[PDB]
Amino acid sequence: MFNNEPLEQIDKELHDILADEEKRQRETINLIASENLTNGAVRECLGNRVSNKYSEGYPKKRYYGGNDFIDKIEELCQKRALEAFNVSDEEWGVNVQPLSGSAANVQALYALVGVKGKIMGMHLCSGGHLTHGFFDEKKKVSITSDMFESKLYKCNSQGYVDLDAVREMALSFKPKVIICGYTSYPRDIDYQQFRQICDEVNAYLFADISHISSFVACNILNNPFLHADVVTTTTHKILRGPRSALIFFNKKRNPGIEQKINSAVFPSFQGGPHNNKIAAVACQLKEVHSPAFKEYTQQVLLNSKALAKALISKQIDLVTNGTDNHLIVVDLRKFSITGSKLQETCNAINVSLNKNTIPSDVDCVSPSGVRIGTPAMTTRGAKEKDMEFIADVLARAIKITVDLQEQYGKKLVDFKKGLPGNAQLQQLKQEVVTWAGALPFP
Amino acid sequence: MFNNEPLEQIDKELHDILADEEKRQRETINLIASENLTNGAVRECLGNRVSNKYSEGYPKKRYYGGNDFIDKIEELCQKRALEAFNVSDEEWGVNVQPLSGSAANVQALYALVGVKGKIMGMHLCSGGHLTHGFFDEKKKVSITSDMFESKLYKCNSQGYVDLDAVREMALSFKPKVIICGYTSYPRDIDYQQFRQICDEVNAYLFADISHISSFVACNILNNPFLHADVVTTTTHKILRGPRSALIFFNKKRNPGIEQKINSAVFPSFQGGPHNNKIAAVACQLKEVHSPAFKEYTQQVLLNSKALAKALISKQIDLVTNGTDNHLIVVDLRKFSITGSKLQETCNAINVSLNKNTIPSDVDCVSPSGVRIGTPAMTTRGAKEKDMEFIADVLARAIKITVDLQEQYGKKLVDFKKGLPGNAQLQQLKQEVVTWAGALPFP
Ligand SMILES: Cc1ncc(COP(=O)(O)O)c(CN[C@@H](CO)C(=O)O)c1O
Ligand SMILES: Cc1ncc(COP(=O)(O)O)c(CN[C@@H](CO)C(=O)O)c1O
Ligand SMILES: [Cl-]
Repeated sequence: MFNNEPLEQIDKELHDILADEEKRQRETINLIASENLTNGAVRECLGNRVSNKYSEGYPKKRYYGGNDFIDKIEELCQKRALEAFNVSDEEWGVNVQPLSGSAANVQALYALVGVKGKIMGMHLCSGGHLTHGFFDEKKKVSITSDMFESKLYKCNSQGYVDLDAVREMALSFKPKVIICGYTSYPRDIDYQQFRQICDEVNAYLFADISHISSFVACNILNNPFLHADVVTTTTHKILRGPRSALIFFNKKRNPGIEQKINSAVFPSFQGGPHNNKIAAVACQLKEVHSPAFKEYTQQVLLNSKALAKALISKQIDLVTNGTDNHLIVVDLRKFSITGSKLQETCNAINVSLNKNTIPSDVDCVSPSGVRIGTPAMTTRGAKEKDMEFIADVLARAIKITVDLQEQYGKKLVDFKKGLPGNAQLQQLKQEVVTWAGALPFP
Repeated sequence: MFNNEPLEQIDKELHDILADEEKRQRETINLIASENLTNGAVRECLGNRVSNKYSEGYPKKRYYGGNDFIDKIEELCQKRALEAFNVSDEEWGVNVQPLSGSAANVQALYALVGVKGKIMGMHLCSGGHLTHGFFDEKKKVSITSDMFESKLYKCNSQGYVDLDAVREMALSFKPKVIICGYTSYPRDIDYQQFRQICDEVNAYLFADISHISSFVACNILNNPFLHADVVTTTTHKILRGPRSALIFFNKKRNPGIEQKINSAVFPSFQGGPHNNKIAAVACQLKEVHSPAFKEYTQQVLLNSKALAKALISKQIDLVTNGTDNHLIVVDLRKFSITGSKLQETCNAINVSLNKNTIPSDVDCVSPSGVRIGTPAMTTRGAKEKDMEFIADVLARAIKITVDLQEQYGKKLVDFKKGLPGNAQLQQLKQEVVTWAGALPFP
């Protein structure tokens, strides 16, 4: 007593928009550092009937029965996860049930410190995430600033983690957890140095490696598992999995942490796990362990280095003057334009990027930079030689943005009016669409 | 630069378990009240590339661009949701971004009352949900008892909502929100009477209709939208959508509640939405509005009443002695066996049900009932005539549980040891599999 007909027939309206979205994705240079493209195998898992199943609890400890095949899945996932992050099932556990990055951070932080607990994270404007305790003046923007009491460290005017001010704030504030690993940070992290600070104050060490997860797994960047009490990561970014998150906890360093994490997740915050997510994560983590994926992650870095260099060769300033990873932040002051405008300009030419604040930006109102990343384009088969074109396209957009601001003024509402019809952008869009459209596409 | 080969080829290990799980679902009488089976179109949407997209924010108000086809999807979903629940976009708004029911309740409750705020909900043992403020003595089990201050009302010894005790409690406690709509409640709800109580104390009316959502959409049961400030529902249960949740808010009664709900969701709790969930909800909501779905929901009710009647004709007791909805709770005292045991016995015969407490149960240790529901079986084509067989299978299972408790004792560990190899269970399992395996299966 149901409808069997394909999505096409059952709902042609939705299939219209979905087919369109697919086409935009195919015909875009996607530089959103936090984006990637899933293969059909990860998407078969997301569309699998395994999500019919209520499975509150953990393997071998379910509230409901009929959960044998689900137990095997969740365990296959936890194993594949510990293997991928080169870490022993005797020193480290994983929780695979967090529905997304933000959920996973809220949960882990609660487990460690509880309500009213004291947390420290990098400010959003300096490259930290919302769930690292972000707040405005009096307005507690993130639950992590309201549920916990939080203080935000900044980067120095060069764009690097101000480790000294982290100390000067740590002793001042006496936190129970300090978070590192970031939303927009183009360099590697000194986990060791964060460990030093954390000991001095009896604090937990939280590493959110969501953006750099692959580097950590493939031993290309610093290992946080050597110093961290908890590591969290999303699975949809450089990891190239589904939209989901993982919580890692060092038991061999921390008393009953397995308990605190696993019950923060359920039943403190979540109910039924989404088993299709768990299935999809499992499938990707297998790929993650293959050396073919290490080949991919390397290519992500080589592309990022080549893009940084080529942008610099066109006299474009980069925050920290380069990259250690997948992510670049362009400082635009030199051209007297906002990241706000440049985003709008790149939208018109099917180039996906987003505005990003720079150290000298006081407010978050009109950021002077943009964040770009290479994982999605690397997935589509772009190599170093291809980074010059992307760099050139970006430089053309920067210049156009300069011209269009000279005609229509500084206020963004006005600027946007200059975008449609512009002969140049229409020509630049087609170059993009033609090169982007014909790239490998999972 | 990716692996394109089907899940079958790329990962044979996972495909095995998934095919197994699928076979288990086909060969099971699934009586889990909160479970259903999604059609192929809902699963195509869950497996769609729309989840490659970061879409933090709301339609026309995103942080990143390239979000035009996402915006159309989220709006097509919000529309279809208001339509389905027979409510106008001028009095009521929706948020379609909560990842699951628990997140949705935590989010809605914070939006209304904030940290340290006061909430009333039905106790779990009485039929309430974890996110309705659940706690043990000193042990804040659910975040909803920790980040809020919560007090729990019970049901009377007949199994009904003790509206009088709710008053006795509302005046003593003075909460900012009272929750109704339940995990395990076999009767309709007096929303009007909850409204009256909330007025007397200046509290919000929160209705979680996750279990009965379809009934409310098809004007088959009482309408909470008439009296409630906030209505939450999951989409994976009787609604028969994906694993996701909806938050409804009465703006034409409540100030800037549109803002308060929408920002509790993002950026307080969540980050990027899971657009594939949004897409899948959109698709199911279309189906929900069809009169064919009203037919299905009616059948759910008829089947449920037929099952209750048949159980009673075989001298089996039911809490409240019947049902108004999809859900029955069997009282087992009469037989001196637990729900815990019957669950285990029903597992052995591919009959999915879960244990459930009755009004006279002191603790959660060893509940004296089971909860069953009809949505899943109705989806698989079962009609009123078919309920007799299901009732008969349950009666035979109750009897076997009685015989096995007599042979192996009362402690559950010992009892389970009696299950494997039992000639009767193997015979009864086969009867189940034969009839279950050949039922329509989306
Ligand atoms: C470092 C970090 N950690 C967590 C998250 C949350 O992921 P969700 O699945 O969206 O909850 C993010 C998200 N980052 C976005 C911006 O918010 C991005 O585009 O980088 C993150 O960066
Ligand atoms: C009434 C009600 N509200 C919320 C939830 C939470 O849904 P999740 O999607 O699991 O977060 C439930 C869940 N119900 C389970 C038992 O907890 C069920 O089998 O009934 C719910 O009932
Ligand atoms: Cl999903």
